[PDB]
Amino acid sequence: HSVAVIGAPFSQGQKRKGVEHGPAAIREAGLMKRLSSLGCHLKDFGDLSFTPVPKDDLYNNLIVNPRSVGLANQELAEVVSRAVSDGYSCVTLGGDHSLAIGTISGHARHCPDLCVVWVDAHADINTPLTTSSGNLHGQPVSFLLRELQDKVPQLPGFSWIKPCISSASIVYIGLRDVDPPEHFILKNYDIQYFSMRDIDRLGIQKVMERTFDLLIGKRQRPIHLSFDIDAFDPTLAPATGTPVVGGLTYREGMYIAEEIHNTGLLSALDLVEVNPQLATSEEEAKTTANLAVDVIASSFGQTREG
Amino acid sequence: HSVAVIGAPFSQGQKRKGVEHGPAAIREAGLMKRLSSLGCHLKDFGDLSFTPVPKDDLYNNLIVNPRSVGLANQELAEVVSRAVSDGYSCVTLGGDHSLAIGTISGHARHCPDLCVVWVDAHADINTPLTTSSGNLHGQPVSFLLRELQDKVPQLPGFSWIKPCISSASIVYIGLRDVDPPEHFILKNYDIQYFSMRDIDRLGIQKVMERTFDLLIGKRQRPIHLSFDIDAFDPTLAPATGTPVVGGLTYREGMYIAEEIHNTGLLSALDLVEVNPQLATSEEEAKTTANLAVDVIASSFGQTREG
Amino acid sequence: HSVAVIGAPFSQGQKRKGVEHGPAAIREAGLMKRLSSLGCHLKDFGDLSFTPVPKDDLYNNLIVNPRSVGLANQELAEVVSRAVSDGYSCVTLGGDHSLAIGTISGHARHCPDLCVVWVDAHADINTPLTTSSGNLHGQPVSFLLRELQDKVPQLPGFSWIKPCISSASIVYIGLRDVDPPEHFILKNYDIQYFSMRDIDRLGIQKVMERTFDLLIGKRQRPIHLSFDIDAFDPTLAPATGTPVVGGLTYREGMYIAEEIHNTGLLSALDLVEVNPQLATSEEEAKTTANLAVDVIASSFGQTREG
Ligand SMILES: N[C@@](CCCC[B-](O)(O)O)(C(=O)O)C1CCN(Cc2ccc(Cl)cc2)CC1
Ligand SMILES: N[C@@](CCCC[B-](O)(O)O)(C(=O)O)C1CCN(Cc2ccc(Cl)cc2)CC1
Ligand SMILES: N[C@@](CCCC[B-](O)(O)O)(C(=O)O)C1CCN(Cc2ccc(Cl)cc2)CC1
Ligand SMILES: [Mn+2]
Ligand SMILES: [Mn+2]
Ligand SMILES: [Mn+2]
Ligand SMILES: [Mn+2]
Ligand SMILES: [Mn+2]
Ligand SMILES: [Mn+2]
Repeated sequence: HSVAVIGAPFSQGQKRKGVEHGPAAIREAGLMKRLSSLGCHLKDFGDLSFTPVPKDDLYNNLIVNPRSVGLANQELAEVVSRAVSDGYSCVTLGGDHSLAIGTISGHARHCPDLCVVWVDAHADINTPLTTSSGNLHGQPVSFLLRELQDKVPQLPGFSWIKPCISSASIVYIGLRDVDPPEHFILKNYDIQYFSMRDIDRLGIQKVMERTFDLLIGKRQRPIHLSFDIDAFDPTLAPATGTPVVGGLTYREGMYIAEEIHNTGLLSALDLVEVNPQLATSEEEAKTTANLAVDVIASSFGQTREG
Repeated sequence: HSVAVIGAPFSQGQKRKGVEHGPAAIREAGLMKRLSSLGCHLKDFGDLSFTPVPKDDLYNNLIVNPRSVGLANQELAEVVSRAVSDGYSCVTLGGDHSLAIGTISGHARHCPDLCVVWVDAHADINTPLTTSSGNLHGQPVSFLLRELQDKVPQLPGFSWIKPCISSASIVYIGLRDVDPPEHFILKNYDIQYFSMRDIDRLGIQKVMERTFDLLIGKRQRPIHLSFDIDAFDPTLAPATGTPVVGGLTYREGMYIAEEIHNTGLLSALDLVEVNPQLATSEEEAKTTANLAVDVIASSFGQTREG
Repeated sequence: HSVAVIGAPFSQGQKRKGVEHGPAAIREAGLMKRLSSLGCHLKDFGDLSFTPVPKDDLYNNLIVNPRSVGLANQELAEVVSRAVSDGYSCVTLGGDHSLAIGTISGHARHCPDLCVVWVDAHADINTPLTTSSGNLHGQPVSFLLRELQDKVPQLPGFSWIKPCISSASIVYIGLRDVDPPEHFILKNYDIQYFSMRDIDRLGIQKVMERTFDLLIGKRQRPIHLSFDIDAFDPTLAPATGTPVVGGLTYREGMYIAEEIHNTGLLSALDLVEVNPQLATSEEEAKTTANLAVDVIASSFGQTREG
């Protein structure tokens, strides 16, 4: 079992400085040793340097850094595509969540039947026509879903993207801050999700059962886990750009990762939105990065029973 | 759609200074905008000024401020009754919990078949003969329950109260600090409650299901939600006079409020016992008031899924 | 009902200074009054003074303080035996968890069909041949289980010990930090446990039901509750030597204790590993000691409903 680790220091998917230091903070929290201890054979690609784009003006007076986010994701997809083809399970460290455009596109290139577990306080499914922020980290799913493309206009730097996934192939877990147009999109296309409310009702065990039943109940498929650290309650993960009260507990996050591992199907994992500069202290920064390592390690087989 | 907001800066139901600043703190946390955004048509009655009573001596060498609490509740009942009769759902901001004597009486003046969901760490059902503190905020239910009246002596200032609400018409949620005579009363009159222990066992979904079955399982009834902020764990709501460890989680509180909304029957809501002066910091004060706004907003339709 | 309180300041079962002050901190947090209030007739044995052993060198260049731990446990066992035979339910305040060798041996001396509920983040079942720390507080179960005895070598000071528990007679609750050799031992001897993961899945109510089914499902047996404070999440019990994130909530801890009380079979209780010196503040120390008093009180009948 080989694991590739890729640092993707994206910040241009949003407006708050510092999320580009996420990958280093996660490494400093001891990621590599933890993965080695589980018996992972590791390839560290280091932190990628993405090619900047000159004069990357607003798109339609609203969407920020479209060409930069586009090109960085194109380059990221290439590295992800290569690593999977060489047989690595791919861990990408963020960086803001717009990089899921790149990792999922790269992952899907040769594994078009992949499925997605998107763990997040947010749906990240605004389109360029519904976003109220202009921040691409709140739009990545819209570029990836096949059924939505008639409603997603073409952004500069995005033409290389071929929507690779059906709306029945993504399940959300932990949603509690959803824009009305996203709610419309989720219902209109029958996209399955388990909000914090669904977790309160069902418990995390049944949520995972039903998640896997929806996605792999009929056939084995490579799993893409896109994990936004803000899925966790801000008391546990404060160092992040859009914290929302009432998130996953520590145990719930571990349980999710444990079940991901137990399928035997994890093929790629994003760990995004850790922003050490948004912590009010270095303990808060470190606790967030430490939590990130716990998720990744649990996702690759670390247990709570030895 | 119409919602009335009434500030009741009640402190004489207890002895700790500052709870009378509860309504202002909740307003400053943005209550009105939150209600407006949900589509509530709003009438703000402002903060009431209650008529003082001269020489309001202890009753029986124990019960404090009886006439002041009695008259203030009489005046509050008049305002609530008027607002409910004009078609408003009535939100009352406290202030200590003795004001539920006024809001429930006033509410019942219009809607006599109302039922009550009492969310609280405490039962608040001591009588003047059982109270060990003399504080009327730990007695209000005793003046309201029809089955108890012959064990409830007549206090000065209380003669206007005609308690018409049956013991089968109130359900408690969150109880963990119950005085022995209150335990006796709950058992002797077969009053239903879900303690923190019951929540631990059943989970909050089943608790709400069973609550509504008991209250509205046979017929539709207007619901009075009397929500003591101290139902929440002290970590989440520190700014309150009688905090008790082991309370509701944030998610549990939201879920209760959501189920209240989903009945379509909410006719009045109390949000009581926020005391900004008991916070160790402005942050603890603001988090408590923000939490109060979350409960109220969720009770009137705010969701965690957009 | 009669309860004996025994202070056991031991701290030679591990390497961190200050756990020997655990009993005084628990007493100072109001233990005796809380117990009196429940109707417990109390005998206070005070804090025992254990006979020191000179030149108590490492065993096999690894195991620390063996004769000291051996002798202190012999002396503790005598006191527990005497108290149980004289009709007391026995509360032993620690002190590190190696003293369970003594309390369980003393208890089993005249109640040989006793069963054990071990509430702990850890399995405490390393042997002198598997421990990586040499600390006896992480080995006590190995000296107590009949089935393990041919693989547990003879330590100086330990010859008085006669293993008094079959592997089907102990159930663990709360495990999240288990050494691989301990995991091997647990599976190899089919010792039943409920990890934090099991609690996440089943809920604490089902965990307790199944716990009692296994232990007392066919016959009534005296119950020995060995409660390591570190079973609780570190946010609730920070003053302890080996904290592990993702522990029991406050409510879960109370629920365990309530269910122990509800069997009517509790015969002895250990409350171990409170180390007030490990708190970063006096507040952190007191909250840990207060939590310890809450467990003990709930185990002898304190309720959350009056
Ligand atoms: N839905 C979001 C949040 C996206 C977060 C992206 B992620 O990747 O961390 O899930 C988007 O930008 O599209 C926002 C949309 C609406 N805004 C509301 C808001 C914006 C600014 C302020 Cl000051 C207060 C409130 C915040 C959430
Ligand atoms: N049951 C109470 C508390 C009710 C709180 C009212 B509410 O509205 O906040 O639910 C009452 O005054 O009737 C009290 C009755 C008993 N006392 C016990 C006590 C009093 C003082 C102290 Cl310092 C320590 C303990 C505290 C609770
Ligand atoms: N299993 C333990 C801990 C048992 C704790 C006993 B108790 O009573 O508090 O449950 C043992 O000493 O046997 C240890 C075994 C392994 N070590 C790992 C470790 C040791 C030292 C350091 Cl600095 C970092 C990690 C710590 C736990
Ligand atoms: Mn997010
Ligand atoms: Mn996201
Ligand atoms: Mn209360
Ligand atoms: Mn109250
Ligand atoms: Mn232990
Ligand atoms: Mn332990």
